[PDB]
Amino acid sequence: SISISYSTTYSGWTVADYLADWSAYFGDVVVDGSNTGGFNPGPFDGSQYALKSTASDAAFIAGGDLHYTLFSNPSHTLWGKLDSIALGDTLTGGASSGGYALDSQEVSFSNLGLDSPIAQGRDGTVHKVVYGLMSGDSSALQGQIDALLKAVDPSLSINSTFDQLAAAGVAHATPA
Amino acid sequence: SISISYSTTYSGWTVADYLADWSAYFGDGQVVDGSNTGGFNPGPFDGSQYALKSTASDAAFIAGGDLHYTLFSNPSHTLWGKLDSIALGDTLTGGASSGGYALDSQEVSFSNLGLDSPIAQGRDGTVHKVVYGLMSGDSSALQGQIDALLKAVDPSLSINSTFDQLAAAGVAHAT
Ligand code: HEM
Ligand code: HEM
Repeated sequence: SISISYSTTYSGWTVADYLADWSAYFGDVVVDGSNTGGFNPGPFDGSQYALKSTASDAAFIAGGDLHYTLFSNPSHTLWGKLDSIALGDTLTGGASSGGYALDSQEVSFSNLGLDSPIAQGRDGTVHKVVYGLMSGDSSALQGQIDALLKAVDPSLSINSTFDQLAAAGVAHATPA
Repeated sequence: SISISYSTTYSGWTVADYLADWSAYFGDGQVVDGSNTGGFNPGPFDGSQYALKSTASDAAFIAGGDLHYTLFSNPSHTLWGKLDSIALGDTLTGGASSGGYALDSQEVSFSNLGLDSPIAQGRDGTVHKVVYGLMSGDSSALQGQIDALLKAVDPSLSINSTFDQLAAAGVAHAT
């Protein structure tokens, strides 16, 4: 089931609270090179999709087995399997580096278990999750995390603190 | 007409020998990837620059002008538009985000190439050949145009002239 890493800095924050603040920090991103983001290995598919903010040093990384349709029907659909979302700050590496990595990784969500097929187009969950983050709207990631936590134990939710989810077996603290 | 910039390092080199050496250095089925697409500035598929790093070494180049790339549209996988410059060297930095590509060490820059190729010509256009050739480290299409451009200025000048010699002529300038 879902597993979570967090920086001690965020020990007392609720996930809903952390994800709202992370997204306002990242902001909203005409599409061009500064703005498309990147796939590993790419160009339009890979095990990792990563995007830097145009506004701040915030950065994120979506991992699993992902496919972007670009202009093919249904256009501008991200689909595939999404296993991880890693949020933080200052993106590094890429296709010729062997993977994207965050220099300062604040929080990660792993074993999401999300899978959307091409046929749902842009209404697919994987699409609505990653596109949300690109756009400064983590609400779709929030909604999805909330369901994973609830199925583990009906007491846990995006309004649990990270530390409470550590007590629950789900989260695991790291330095800062 | 054509103008060259070169690092005093290559003052003694012929244009042909330097392009032979850069190509050897850049290097030579291979699945198309983030590691060999290069990129456009602003991009993603159009800009005032295209640039690529070799996967084998630090070698890299920047094609400058007003460039368009068809990708999957027709004619498929065609670079067209205007190509004014090719810069060759080491250590590609920058991007759309940094407001431009650059080379931390630019060795040679060929400018005022006056190359202009329409969409219709597809992959048979001179812009496409020059640049695709360079995407695999092959400077022969580039070399061919630079030679014809050197000569139009004066027949005594050519790809076999040293950069020093193209300076003395008035075509080249030391960086
Ligand atoms: C990573 C490589 C990507 C590239 C090169 C790319 C490129 C583009 C470009 C060039 C456009 C402009 C469309 C237009 O103005 O006609 C666009 C729009 C769009 N992209 Fe991407 N994108 C990438 C990744 C993603 C991802 C991962 C998602 C979703 C998670 C996405 C979703 C969209 C959506 C929804 C649009 C809106 C199209 C519209 O205006 O209706 N893109 N993309
Ligand atoms: C943003 C940069 C580029 C991207 C993302 C890109 C993407 C691709 C991809 C994915 C393919 C493979 C088609 C396939 O096998 O499924 C391809 C092929 C090709 N590209 Fe590019 N390309 C780029 C730049 C260029 C440039 C600048 C040129 C010309 C100077 C070019 C010329 C070609 C040619 C001739 C092929 C066909 C090779 C073959 O089918 O064997 N590409 N491109």
